[PDB]
Amino acid sequence: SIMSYNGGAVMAMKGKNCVAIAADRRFGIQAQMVTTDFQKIFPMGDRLYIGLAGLATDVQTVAQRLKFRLNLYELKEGRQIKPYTLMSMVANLLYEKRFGPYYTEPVIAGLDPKTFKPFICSLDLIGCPMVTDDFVVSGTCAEQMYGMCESLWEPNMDPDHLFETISQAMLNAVDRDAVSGMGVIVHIIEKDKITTRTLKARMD
Amino acid sequence: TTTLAFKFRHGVIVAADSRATAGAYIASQTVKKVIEINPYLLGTMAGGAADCSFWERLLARQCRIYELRNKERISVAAASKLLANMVYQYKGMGLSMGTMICGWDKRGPGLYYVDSEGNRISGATFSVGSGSVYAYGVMDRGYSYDLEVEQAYDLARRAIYQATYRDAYSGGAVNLYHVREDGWIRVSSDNVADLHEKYSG
Amino acid sequence: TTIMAVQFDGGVVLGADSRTTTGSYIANRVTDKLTPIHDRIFCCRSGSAADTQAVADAVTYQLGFHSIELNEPPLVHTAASLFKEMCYRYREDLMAGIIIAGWDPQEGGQVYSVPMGGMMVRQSFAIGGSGSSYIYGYVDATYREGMTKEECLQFTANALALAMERDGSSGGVIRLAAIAESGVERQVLLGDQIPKFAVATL
Amino acid sequence: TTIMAVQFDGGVVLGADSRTTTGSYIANRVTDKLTPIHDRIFCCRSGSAADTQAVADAVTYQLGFHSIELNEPPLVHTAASLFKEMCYRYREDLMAGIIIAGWDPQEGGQVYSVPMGGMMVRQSFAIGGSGSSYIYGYVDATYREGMTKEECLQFTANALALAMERDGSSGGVIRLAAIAESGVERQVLLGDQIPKFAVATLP
Amino acid sequence: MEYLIGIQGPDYVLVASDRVAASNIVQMKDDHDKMFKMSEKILLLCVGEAGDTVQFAEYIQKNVQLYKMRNGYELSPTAAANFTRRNLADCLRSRTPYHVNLLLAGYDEHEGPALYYMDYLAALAKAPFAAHGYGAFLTLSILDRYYTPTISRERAVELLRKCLEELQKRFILNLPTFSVRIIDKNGIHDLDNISF
Amino acid sequence: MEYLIGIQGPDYVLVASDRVAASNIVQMKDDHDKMFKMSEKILLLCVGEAGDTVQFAEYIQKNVQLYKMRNGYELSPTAAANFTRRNLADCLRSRTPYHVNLLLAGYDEHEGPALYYMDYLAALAKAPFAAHGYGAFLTLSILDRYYTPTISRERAVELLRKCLEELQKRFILNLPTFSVRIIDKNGIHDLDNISF
Amino acid sequence: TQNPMVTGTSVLGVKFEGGVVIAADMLGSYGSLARFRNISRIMRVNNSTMLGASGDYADFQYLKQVLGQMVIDEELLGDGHSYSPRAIHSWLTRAMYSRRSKMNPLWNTMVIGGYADGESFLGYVDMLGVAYEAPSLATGYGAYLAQPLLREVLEKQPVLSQTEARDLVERCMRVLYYRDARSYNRFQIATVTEKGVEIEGPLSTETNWDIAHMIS
Amino acid sequence: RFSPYVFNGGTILAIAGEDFAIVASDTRLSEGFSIHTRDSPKCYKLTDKTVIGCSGFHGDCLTLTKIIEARLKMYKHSNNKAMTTGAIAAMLSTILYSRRFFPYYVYNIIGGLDEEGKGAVYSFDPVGSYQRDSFKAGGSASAMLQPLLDNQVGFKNMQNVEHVPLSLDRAMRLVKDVFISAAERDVYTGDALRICIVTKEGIREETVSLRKD
Amino acid sequence: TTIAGVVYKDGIVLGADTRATEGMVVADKNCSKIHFISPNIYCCGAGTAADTDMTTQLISSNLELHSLSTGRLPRVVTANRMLKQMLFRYQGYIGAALVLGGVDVTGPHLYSIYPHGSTDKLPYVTMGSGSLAAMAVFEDKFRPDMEEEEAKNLVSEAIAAGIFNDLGSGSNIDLCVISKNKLDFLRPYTVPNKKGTRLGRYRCEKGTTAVLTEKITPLE
Ligand SMILES: *[B]([O])([O])[C]([C][C]([C])[C])[N]C(=O)[C][N]C(=O)C1=[C]C(Cl)=[C][C]=C1Cl
Ligand SMILES: *[B]([O])([O])[C]([C][C]([C])[C])[N]C(=O)[C][N]C(=O)C1=[C]C(Cl)=[C][C]=C1Cl
Ligand SMILES: *[B]([O])([O])[C]([C][C]([C])[C])[N]C(=O)[C][N]C(=O)C1=[C]C(Cl)=[C][C]=C1Cl
Ligand SMILES: *[B]([O])([O])[C]([C][C]([C])[C])[N]C(=O)[C][N]C(=O)C1=[C]C(Cl)=[C][C]=C1Cl
Ligand SMILES: [Cl-]
Ligand SMILES: [Cl-]
Ligand SMILES: [Cl-]
Ligand SMILES: [Cl-]
Ligand SMILES: [Cl-]
Ligand SMILES: [Cl-]
Ligand SMILES: [Cl-]
Ligand SMILES: [Cl-]
Ligand SMILES: [Cl-]
Ligand SMILES: [Cl-]
Ligand SMILES: [Cl-]
Ligand SMILES: [Cl-]
Ligand SMILES: [Cl-]
Ligand SMILES: [Cl-]
Ligand SMILES: [Cl-]
Ligand SMILES: [Cl-]
Ligand SMILES: [K+]
Ligand SMILES: [K+]
Ligand SMILES: [K+]
Ligand SMILES: [Mg+2]
Ligand SMILES: [Mg+2]
Ligand SMILES: [Mg+2]
Ligand SMILES: [Mg+2]
Ligand SMILES: [Mg+2]
Ligand SMILES: [Mg+2]
Ligand SMILES: [Mg+2]
Repeated sequence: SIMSYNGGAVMAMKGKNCVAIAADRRFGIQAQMVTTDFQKIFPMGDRLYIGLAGLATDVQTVAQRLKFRLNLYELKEGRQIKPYTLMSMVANLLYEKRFGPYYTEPVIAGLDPKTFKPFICSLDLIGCPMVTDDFVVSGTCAEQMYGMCESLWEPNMDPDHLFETISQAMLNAVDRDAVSGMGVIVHIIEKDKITTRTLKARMD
Repeated sequence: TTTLAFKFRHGVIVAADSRATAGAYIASQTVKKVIEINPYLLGTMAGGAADCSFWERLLARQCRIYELRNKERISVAAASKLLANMVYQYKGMGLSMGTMICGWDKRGPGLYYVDSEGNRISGATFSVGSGSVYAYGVMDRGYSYDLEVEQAYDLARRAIYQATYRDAYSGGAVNLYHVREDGWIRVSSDNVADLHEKYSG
Repeated sequence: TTIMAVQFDGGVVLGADSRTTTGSYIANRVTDKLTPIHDRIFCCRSGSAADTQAVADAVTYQLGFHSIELNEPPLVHTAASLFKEMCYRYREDLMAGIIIAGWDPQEGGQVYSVPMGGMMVRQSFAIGGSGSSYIYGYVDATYREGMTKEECLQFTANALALAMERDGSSGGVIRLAAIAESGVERQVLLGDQIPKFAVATL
Repeated sequence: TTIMAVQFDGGVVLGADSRTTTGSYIANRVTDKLTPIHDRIFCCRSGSAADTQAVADAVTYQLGFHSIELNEPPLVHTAASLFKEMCYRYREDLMAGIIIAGWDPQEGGQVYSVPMGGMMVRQSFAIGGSGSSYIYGYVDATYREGMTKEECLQFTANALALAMERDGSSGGVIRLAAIAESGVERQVLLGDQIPKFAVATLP
Repeated sequence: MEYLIGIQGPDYVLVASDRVAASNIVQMKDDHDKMFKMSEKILLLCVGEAGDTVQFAEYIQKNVQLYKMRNGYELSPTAAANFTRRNLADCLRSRTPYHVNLLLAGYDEHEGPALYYMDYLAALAKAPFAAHGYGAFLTLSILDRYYTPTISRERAVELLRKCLEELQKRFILNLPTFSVRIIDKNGIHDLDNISF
Repeated sequence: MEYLIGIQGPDYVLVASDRVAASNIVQMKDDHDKMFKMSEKILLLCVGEAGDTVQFAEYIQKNVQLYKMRNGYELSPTAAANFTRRNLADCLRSRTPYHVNLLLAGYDEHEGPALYYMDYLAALAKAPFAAHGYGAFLTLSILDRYYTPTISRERAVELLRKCLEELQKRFILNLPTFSVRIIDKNGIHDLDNISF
Repeated sequence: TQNPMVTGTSVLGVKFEGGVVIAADMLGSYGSLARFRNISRIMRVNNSTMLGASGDYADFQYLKQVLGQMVIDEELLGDGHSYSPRAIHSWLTRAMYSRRSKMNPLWNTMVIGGYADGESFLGYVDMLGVAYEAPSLATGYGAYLAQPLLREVLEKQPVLSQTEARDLVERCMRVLYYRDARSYNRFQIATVTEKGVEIEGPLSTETNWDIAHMIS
Repeated sequence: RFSPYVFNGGTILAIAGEDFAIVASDTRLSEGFSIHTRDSPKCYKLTDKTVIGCSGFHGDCLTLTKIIEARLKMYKHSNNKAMTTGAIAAMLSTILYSRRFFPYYVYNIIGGLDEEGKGAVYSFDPVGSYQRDSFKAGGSASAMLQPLLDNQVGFKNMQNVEHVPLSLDRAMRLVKDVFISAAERDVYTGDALRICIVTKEGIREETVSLRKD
Repeated sequence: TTIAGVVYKDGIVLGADTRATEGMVVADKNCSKIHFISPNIYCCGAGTAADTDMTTQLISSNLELHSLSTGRLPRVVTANRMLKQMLFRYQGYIGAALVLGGVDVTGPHLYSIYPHGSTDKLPYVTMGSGSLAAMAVFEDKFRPDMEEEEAKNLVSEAIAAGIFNDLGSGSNIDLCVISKNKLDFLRPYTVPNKKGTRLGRYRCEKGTTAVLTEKITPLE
């Protein structure tokens, strides 16, 4: 499978007035770990991040080309992009390649730049958007992630509880997946700050 | 999987990881990949889990029958050859097994690599499994026939550990054994997460 | 599918079954496979539903424009030639077995077959689709030169009924149309109105 | 090939075309596809020439021996069952579409189909072979309960003539046989004797 | 089959590459150089399919040199690595993909030393050390075992030598000689070949 | 991948084989022996598919030894080569073919030295010199160039050394050491390994 | 069988208070050709058990032969034990699995209906030896078209009378005739109760074609 | 190309306690995009002390469980005692390996009491590799269940948490929760959850409703 | 997916389930499958999700351009032609299977539209992997000229039949009712399925997760 060549996992999760996004840190090629600090989550705004799992080369290309579009959008418009509008921008970018797609399935997490309402979504590799009110997951251990998220997530969690839940969902999910892990990074997004943590994690 | 074994002045060190996988799904972190054939003989497992466990258990049965019939411990050579001859018949049928047979007999410390392709070879050191290439690098840079016992334990432990780090299909714990003239002993079982804390560039 | 058309003196009769299938699922049990191309020119469609609808729409367009430019009713032979041109040109991308039938003031009632591959031949009567296999013998034995309109309607309904009984891909209702100078008359045979032949019990 | 058989009160009528093909070469234009299996039991053969000849010979042998042992004429149903047993057992290695028809004193005139795969079913009339596709409609519209022998002969000849006109794999002469308590009557329709229907030329 | 290795210390990057050009069962050249000088402080090391490797490496080289001529200063290692990446990725789904695996080594006046790894799919990763080829399978664990971020240049040449000795011992291919170069604040230096 | 070579002089046969056992990209043993003693004056050198090579060589060896025990004298080299051939040929269209390539070297009291070549198809040819393996491609012309039928044993060891040096220079695989033995009227003698 | 030849389509089954009813059309199809229009695809096995079969009709005939001979053999003993519907279902399960495991299946999917000791039995067996019991069953296109209707009725009312089960089967047979290109509007209904096994037919469903005039 | 296999779905779980074992399964039996029946559990009682869960191809589930049943009676007849949990597991390994070249398409988990009365779980691959576990999920939703069990029963990836023994009442809660979560996301897992609790008093059964879509 | 539509006395009722799957895993529990075309025309989508989304959005947009220009409410025939000619052009590679329903100047019209570009105009239609279950309900119970509430009952029963008998379908039933006088977009119409409630609690307190590194970045 093309999507398991590099392995990898991302997830996002919604709390009261806050969102969280997390990713493993492995860059590998089939069985071989090549590096353990590979970036998969990218800032698209002060309170808006995109996480990409899939083929590492397309993770990078889609992040970059998205950034190109977004920068042009922001310069032209008065303003910071809305979360929902970023989703659409990304949907359009992916579907342009409907017949030879990028092999990446992004998640977006953010707060509205004016209202600060929480937003999360994911898209498939051809740009079908899915907005949810709880969590989204993408990568080679999607099933593991679904199991953790379905069991742990609760409505209206504060930043501290959201952090614990996303962390435990990620760590335990990736620990059942041979080609994800080597570290987990987590960003909590609040009105007034971003908190970025790497977790203590298995390195096998 | 990563397994290794080496002969040295004080016997044979045998070490393995403990991960099993079904595709990229981790099915277990607690597999015992060192089989106790008798108190003087160990076998290691890499490849197909069912194939290794079945055929090494069958080797154990046969070594025991041998001992009852002949009134003496089977040699390392003979045990390895019994396994080789059993699997030879199945070549081409998709058995997947790479084993080290490790003991101490009247020729002293003994070590043979045996696999489902039909190889059977004696040697000083071997590593087998998807992580073997990583283990070979560390093992080879540290190996000597005149290693002290504790230096030898350190080498085996570290080599497997490094393999777990690079190889997606190796992990869990390092299980280490020492074949001495009066029998093998189980030396240690160390979780790779605890070894990471400790090590060591 | 089973499709059929028959010439009589002053016009034509067309018929079709009404079954659309994907695999052995019936996606439409009352399909209208007889499609008007101009006031007195129809096509009967068999093969691919998508291909035949697209081709019929395109020919309706071409023929309508041609007819306005000439300021006269189109020839049935012209409608057939337009079908043929498109079905021959794109024979490698289309699965379409067509019968074109109608009336015009120059040549009267006419029936043309455009089978798969895109050849075109005028016939006294034509049959097509998967079910037509089962009625070659029937129509070869029953056809008579000089049938009336009403006899052509009966002949067509009987033939289609026999085909529908045997072909898994044909069934439903029988749709008939008669075309003549005075216009087009359409009808449906359903249920008990479909001609019936006993299954042969010992 | 087109083969056919029809029950009437007191017997059966069987018919076949006479064409054997390899590819589109006619290797025999006057093949006899109606083969006697016992005194009053025939089979009509379609599919593989080699397979059907081998199977017919084997059944003839089995039925002949059975009949001597019982010291009685065989049942038509028994001949059919023997064909079925062999065509079912060896269905993966045979290409044989058979009609068994005949007369016996117990059940009279009978027609059995043993199509490819080796099922067996009794029928009022049966048709088989590649050409049979083209006459389903014809026979469904024309069959009448209670036909006489002579009507069954006419019905059979007409059906086969229609099939032979349309099917590339059927042609030649029509071979007919009538079987009844009084015996077997065989005949050939050839040339102008084959029922004729005009090709429908334009008015 | 081709071997590349890079080791990045606090103020230098050390690189090496085998010197074999092979074909079928023969070594056809034993002094082959797999390194391309892009700028005063940048080496591209390139392996992979015949024809694609030189054509790709030289295109990048000429375009890096062009940037210097147009602008009067050089691309940084990072900018050169990203330029290399964009070209490789942009060709991946084209009519002319390049089947090449690369290391890019460089020294920047302000960022210090850098080592970048790229595969043919054009995934780019910065790394403190890295290697390409089948030989990487036997040497990366030696690098994990002994590398430290403050490794001195004399010890990096020793560590390199341990890797190359491991290929002699354990690898099935005859790779008897290697090109060695270091990049630092004063540019690119040729070291002696390591031979067996 | 495995190299065998044989050189027959007036009253001896000299043979050599590589000492590598390889698997995938790694040499797993560097002192492997590809020679089997069949009798006091016969060596069988066997390469090919794993499992088949040892099973086949040892079956032959045991049967040759059995002939000696049953009969009180040994099979001649020729007779052993033909026995070997019958077995291989008889298995060729069976359920259990053996994918092996072989040299058989021997000294007979009455016929003198003999070298036989056999491939996996079981074609058997006597030859004054021969070789197997990819390495044969690079060495057979060296033997054609310099062999004579009266070559002395000292010169045959030198010629052997030229062949093995050519493998070091030109062959893509790492074959650094070779077993060398000579057979004459006094039996089988181990010479020093030729190593690099 | 590697390649089925003449085949039958869906078989339906539903349990009712005091019995079980199964239904199957009387068609043997040869590809798309409706070839044999008057064949029974239902068998009376013994007094308590009946069987319906989809798939290759020659394979069904062979099973009929084998199973019919087994009941005769058992009746010869006259010892007070008879194969229950459950036992027949078990035997069938084994026979199909065994044939599957020789890579030479009997190409059928079957519905076994019975009544024994005051309990209704309904069981399914396929060509791979997949078997189970349920209050209603439908093979082939029946699984998609009939079974949703059967289960929806059975949820509102798990216990059906005989005449309710029978009306429900007729409705399903109608839908099958509308939507399955291999069906035929000539079928049998077989019922098993305390009194034994009855097979009725040939039956037909009324049909409505009003939608032909609503091309809407 | 007749295929002798089909996937019929099913999720199995077992948990070893200090003096109990749980074996649980959903009751849905599927094929393609269809449901065969909503009432087909995947657990089978072997002895008073041992239950086996089996999912995968149902044709093989049925055959294998019948073979196991016959072999238990054979063992009892020749050895004059019931097979232990451990002996059942070792036997099953060999039965699975007998088909190494045409495998039973079955995932097996054995739950029972060992010879000291302690909970025992054995988990298998289709060709007979096995080992003893503290807990294990198998089948269609195994990848959804296992991580949660790792975390909550194994206490993995948690700091500053007391590693208490697993009570029956907490294990039950876990079991119900993980299945309810699997039924959300695995299309094959649904209808009902069947739980067997093995203790020294015998085997008792609970059933809980799950989503039907 | 199970999508369906019915023509009733005074309009159209469209229906759909809300499950989307990726493999045999539920990806969305509450997917919206009934798409806006114009104020008087809606379109249910089954098949590849990105393709149903993009195709209906494009046609809705081109139809908005059409109506802005004509000053008139669009016709259902128009949406049908546009969708079919596009899907034909793409030869079946746009995996959109659609149920298109609306009410225009000529009254109510309902079409099913297939990926290769064929369409059928019918008084009741169904699409998706649950389409046979939903069709069986329609064949069994549809009547011409149903009243509004009867037609809503029938479409929800048909969607429910897909939800419960098809593994590709699930979660909620959405309806859309379209008449000359009214548009009722009923999302959800019914919630026949629900997650069970959680028996244990896994509320992991602060410090449970060990942390290697932290960076706070304050914002405005
Ligand atoms: B190791 O070689 O990576 C390991 C050694 C064995 C002894 C555990 N091998 C595996 O993990 C290979 N996997 C399996 O054999 C296997 C197969 C299947 Cl079908 C299901 C589960 C497992 Cl674990
Ligand atoms: B008839 O040739 O059997 C019939 C005639 C058409 C013109 C109505 N053909 C079919 O039913 C062939 N079916 C399809 O083209 C089809 C229909 C549907 Cl609903 C979806 C896919 C396909 Cl490929
Ligand atoms: B008929 O089915 O078209 C006819 C009936 C047989 C029984 C006479 N069959 C054929 O003609 C089929 N042809 C052959 O089997 C054949 C004939 C010859 Cl001469 C050579 C090879 C073959 Cl395969
Ligand atoms: B239904 O047709 O089964 C449904 C309709 C859509 C509109 C929700 N289709 C699916 O659920 C099929 N899945 C997807 O299109 C899909 C594909 C991919 Cl590659 C990734 C995500 C999704 Cl959500
Ligand atoms: Cl772009
Ligand atoms: Cl362990
Ligand atoms: Cl022994
Ligand atoms: Cl050896
Ligand atoms: Cl060490
Ligand atoms: Cl149409
Ligand atoms: Cl045609
Ligand atoms: Cl046609
Ligand atoms: Cl129909
Ligand atoms: Cl002829
Ligand atoms: Cl005879
Ligand atoms: Cl036939
Ligand atoms: Cl036939
Ligand atoms: Cl019939
Ligand atoms: Cl019966
Ligand atoms: Cl239209
Ligand atoms: K029909
Ligand atoms: K002919
Ligand atoms: K579910
Ligand atoms: Mg992991
Ligand atoms: Mg690892
Ligand atoms: Mg044959
Ligand atoms: Mg190229
Ligand atoms: Mg072999
Ligand atoms: Mg559902
Ligand atoms: Mg097309």
